[PDB]
Amino acid sequence: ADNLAEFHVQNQECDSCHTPDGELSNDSLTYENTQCVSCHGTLAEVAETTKHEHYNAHASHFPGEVACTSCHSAHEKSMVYCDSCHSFDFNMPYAKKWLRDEPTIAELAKDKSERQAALASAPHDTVDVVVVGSGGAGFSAAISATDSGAKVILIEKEPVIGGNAKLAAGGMNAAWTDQQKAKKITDSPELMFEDTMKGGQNINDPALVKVLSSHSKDSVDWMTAMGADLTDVGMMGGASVNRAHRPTGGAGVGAHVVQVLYDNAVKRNIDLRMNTRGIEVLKDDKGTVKGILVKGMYKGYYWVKADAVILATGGFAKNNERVAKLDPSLKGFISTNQPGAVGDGLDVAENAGGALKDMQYIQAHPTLSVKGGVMVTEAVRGNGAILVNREGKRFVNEITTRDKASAAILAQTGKSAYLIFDDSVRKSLSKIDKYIGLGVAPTADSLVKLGKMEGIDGKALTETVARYNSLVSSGKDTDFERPNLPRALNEGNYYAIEVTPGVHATMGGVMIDTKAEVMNAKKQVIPGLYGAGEVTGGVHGANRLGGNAISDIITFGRLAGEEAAKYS
Ligand SMILES: Cc1cc2nc3c(=O)[nH]c(=O)nc-3n(C[C@H](O)[C@H](O)[C@@H](O)COP(=O)(O)OP(=O)(O)OC[C@H]3O[C@@H](n4cnc5c(N)ncnc54)[C@H](O)[C@@H]3O)c2cc1C
Ligand code: HEM
Ligand code: HEM
Ligand code: HEM
Ligand code: HEM
Ligand SMILES: O=C(O)/C=C/C(=O)O
Ligand code: NA
Repeated sequence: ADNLAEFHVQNQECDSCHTPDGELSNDSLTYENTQCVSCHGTLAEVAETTKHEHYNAHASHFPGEVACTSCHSAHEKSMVYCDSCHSFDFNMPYAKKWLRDEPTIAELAKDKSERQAALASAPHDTVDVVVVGSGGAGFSAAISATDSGAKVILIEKEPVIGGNAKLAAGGMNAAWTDQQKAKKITDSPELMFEDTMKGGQNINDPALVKVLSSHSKDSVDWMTAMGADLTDVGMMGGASVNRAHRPTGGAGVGAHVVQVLYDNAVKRNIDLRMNTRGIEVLKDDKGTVKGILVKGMYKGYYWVKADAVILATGGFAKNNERVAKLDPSLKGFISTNQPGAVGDGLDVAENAGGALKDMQYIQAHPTLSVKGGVMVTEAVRGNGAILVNREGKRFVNEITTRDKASAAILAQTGKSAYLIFDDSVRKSLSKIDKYIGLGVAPTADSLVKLGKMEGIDGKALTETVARYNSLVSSGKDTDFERPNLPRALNEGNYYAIEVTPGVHATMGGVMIDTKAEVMNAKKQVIPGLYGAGEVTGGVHGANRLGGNAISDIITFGRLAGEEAAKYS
């Protein structure tokens, strides 16, 4: 057969997958995926039949309920979603090579005829607020507006939920929490504010950083009340004390937080629509929001009538063409992001009158795996690992800010470096076992053997770790001034991960005030329009601190939903 439907119709009727009249149920293909499951079982049941030692197409780190049609189309060949970041040996029936080529908002102006027909029709739905984006900020806004009495519709352009938020690892920053007190840590919102402004080179808007520090504990409390585990508290770069909260044992914070938000949305019966892209914010004759035009992949264009729209579409770090026009030093670099993080949300905000700010400030994460092409958490360094070059020496304070750490690594021989750690560091952070499972953390029982395996001077490496452990014992790094030295690298076996910088976060975006309202270039509010999360600018200034984006998306998403519900 040439496609999956052709295979099935040799022995089945059309109504085995379709509704009685044949129309597609909705853009999430709810009815159709329910029929796949009726014969094959749930995704976890299918996964029992497709196990590999270290990977499985049907049992991954993605949260929520991943629809079968995310990867299996019926009437045409289709792509494996995991191929956008990995290259596992798969043999999916009727597959084609991964390729993402989404039309821009400007190119969609070519659908003049279909769009005018949709806008001439009745609105498909009439609600109070529409939220665009199913990342951490969007789910937070949808839940808080619903809890404040508003009727919401939440839309997502991709086939799966979570955006970049589901990939987060290192933690969520907050001060002075009950969780910090239980681990004997002393902190304050004032200290988090001061670290944040200094880390951003004082470019941040101080009123928005005051919202970030002062609401941080309340956001950790709100997530914990909904069922999240934020009890493990570690250190990230540029922080005075440990404040990055994540699950017990050092597991990833992102997939966990997104799964909690999704379960809480399902409990409240929130209308969530996949494969549905927001295209154009609609405004009335007085300049206030009246609704939004959307494009469903399977059902086409339609509009929703509403008093408020909350844009929560994330950043644009996957789009290297746009990144290079703003910061040419990052042209041609690989990215840590999901395939849809290209900035179309910024285009929608500008078309509605919103102004942008700080667009030139873009962050490279210092440690992407050279072998796997995926981000390696900064929590590996925070829990104790060091960085060495090909000559086997340390060369930088490993917990400095990301701008300085990326530059340092690029200055070394081969433009890459190695994370080095032992079993004491491995057992303190369970996320490290995920890098061992991916095959990007080679190990040996001596540093001479490990240096030979990877191309690092072995004698120098051995001497480097001995000296570092001596610095840890005395309490002061006289070589690179690293201010926190948590563990000596001397238990069990040794591990190396080859790393280099990659494009990771865009600190600029739509201009918002402290109530999350979007403003134009004259600094006037656009009534009914809100923004929250990485789509906004002014919170992180010239360099974001690790742990501060998960904090931002919960705080500003929650505030935007409450403000939009009150606006009504
Ligand atoms: C690998 C990785 C690890 C990270 N680790 C951490 C961590 O440990 N700590 C931390 O502080 N931050 C971390 N970050 C940053 C953090 O995950 C991001 O800032 C993300 O949390 C921002 O969330 P968001 O809700 O604004 O956007 P996202 O989570 O990116 O979600 C936005 C959603 O909007 C959808 N969308 C876009 N345009 C449209 C449209 N027109 N119509 C409909 N839907 C649309 C996108 O497809 C996406 O699903 C990490 C980022 C990455 C990529
Ligand atoms: C979009 C919906 C569905 C998806 C994604 C899906 C998935 C698949 C795939 C990937 C195959 C393997 C094809 C090949 O070997 O070339 C398959 C085969 C098969 N499917 Fe489906 N399926 C769907 C709907 C259904 C339904 C509704 C039924 C039953 C009424 C069904 C019953 C079967 C059977 C009997 C086989 C042959 C192998 C076996 O006996 O398990 N499928 N399906
Ligand atoms: C001869 C039998 C069938 C007929 C006549 C038929 C008809 C159609 C049509 C006309 C569409 C597009 C509708 C639109 O654009 O609005 C469609 C899409 C679709 N059909 Fe079928 N269908 C048949 C069998 C099946 C089978 C056996 C399956 C599943 C195994 C299936 C699953 C789907 C799905 C998931 C879609 C959405 C797009 C895609 O994945 O290709 N159909 N079908
Ligand atoms: C419940 C939802 C789904 C069903 C019922 C389904 C069905 C199937 C079936 C019947 C097979 C063939 C297994 C065999 O050889 O015995 C298969 C293979 C495969 N499917 Fe799915 N699928 C689902 C969701 C997905 C999703 C979401 C993805 C991608 C993330 C995916 C990607 C693949 C791949 C890559 C293979 C080949 C696996 C390998 O080579 O190890 N499927 N699927
Ligand atoms: C359904 C699709 C996918 C599958 C089956 C898959 C599979 C895996 C596997 C087997 C690992 C090693 C650790 C583990 O066993 O969980 C891993 C790690 C990782 N994957 Fe994926 N992956 C998928 C999609 C993606 C995509 C699209 C991205 C990036 C946007 C991504 C980003 C990462 C990262 C950053 C890691 C490092 C470890 C961690 O952060 O937990 N994955 N993945
Ligand atoms: O886990 C990391 O390294 C990412 C943290 C962040 O981008 O804030
Ligand atoms: Na931003």
